[PDB]
Amino acid sequence: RPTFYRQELNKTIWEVPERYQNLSPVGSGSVCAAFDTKTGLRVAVKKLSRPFQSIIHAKRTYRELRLLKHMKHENVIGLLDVFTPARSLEEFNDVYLVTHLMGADLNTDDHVQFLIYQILRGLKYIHSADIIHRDLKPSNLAVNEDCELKILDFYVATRWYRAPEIMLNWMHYNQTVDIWSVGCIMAELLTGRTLFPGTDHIDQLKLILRLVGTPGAELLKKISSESARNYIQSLTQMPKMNFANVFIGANPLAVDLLEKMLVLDSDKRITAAQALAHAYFAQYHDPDDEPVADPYDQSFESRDLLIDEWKSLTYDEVISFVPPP
Ligand SMILES: CC(C)(C)c1cc(NC(=O)NCc2ccccc2Sc2ccc3nnc(-c4ccccc4SCCO)n3c2)n(-c2ccc(O)c(Cl)c2)n1
Ligand SMILES: Fc1ccc(-c2c[nH]nc2-c2ccnc(F)c2)cc1
Repeated sequence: RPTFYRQELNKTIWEVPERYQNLSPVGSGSVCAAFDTKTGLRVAVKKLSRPFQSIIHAKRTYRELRLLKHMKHENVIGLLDVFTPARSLEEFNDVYLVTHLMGADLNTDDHVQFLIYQILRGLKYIHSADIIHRDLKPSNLAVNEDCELKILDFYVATRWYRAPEIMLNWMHYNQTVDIWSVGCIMAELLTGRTLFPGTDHIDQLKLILRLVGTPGAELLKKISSESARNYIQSLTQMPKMNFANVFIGANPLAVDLLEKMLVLDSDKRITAAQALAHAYFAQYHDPDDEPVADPYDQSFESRDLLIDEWKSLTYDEVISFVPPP
């Protein structure tokens, strides 16, 4: 048990071990930048706000801890440490998560190549653990001075980067919803403008269909909902735009990958794994240095437990934590 020290910053109380110094707020749980005396490196510390407030909060607390303990990849946020000032389960009411400080978020062709390659390399790893990020956007991508990138999950509207099938409320979306988001981020980096700046879910889908066209016959037959089909099929039919004309001036290899990431039918979108092998990343692609994840147990997601059961499982996860070397 290390020595903790209490301190208030931005209406939030922070109780951290002595090893963490120079606590500076970055944004509000709530996050602080700090200096790790044990390693000599700058860290990011997330304090979970009211972790066991409800069954939802308690399960969410457990979910984030389980995810962060599992992620061990260069392009994904990982855990340096996890702690609590509580010395017992009974007392256990706060969770603090420690990671590498990158310094900034995401909001040259070689730059876009390097940045998107890193997203895809991190996304190949997350997707291999049967995880869907669901909220890839520039503010969920931590970037250091060296332009090295890490995928995380922390105003720039979420809806702008969301796959059209999610706007349409399809319950059976796949991992390619994340590939869509990558396509939206890549287009924005190449042009300097939000590809689809929808004001709401209806406007968002209108903007998407303007670029990718209205569904073709093969996709239309996959839509079970009568109301979704009535709405979509009542819109004026629109062809898929020529991406070479829309992204005029961009490297034609970047246009080719954009077309593969932004295909309307999710079943026809390129995967992170296939995208990493795309000609656009020839300067970076190494099939022997694009690892996959160890199996991730997400069976807990289907369970309905009491707050104290989620609290106790979280507590065991704090205790069992083993730092990286
Ligand atoms: C594995 C997956 C991607 C699916 C994922 C990740 C998360 N949760 C987090 O990423 N939580 C954030 C976090 C945890 C511990 C310590 C800090 C932070 S936030 C952070 C981390 C590193 C970093 N480096 N630089 C900055 C920074 C400094 C200033 C300005 C911007 C930035 S980066 C942009 C965000 O601040 N850093 C900030 N989850 C997950 C799962 C379940 C949940 O309920 C939640 Cl909330 C998250 N899933
Ligand atoms: F206007 C539309 C119509 C279909 C999509 C869409 C893209 N990929 N998948 C779907 C989809 C949606 C609902 N049910 C399905 F089976 C598949 C997106 C926008």
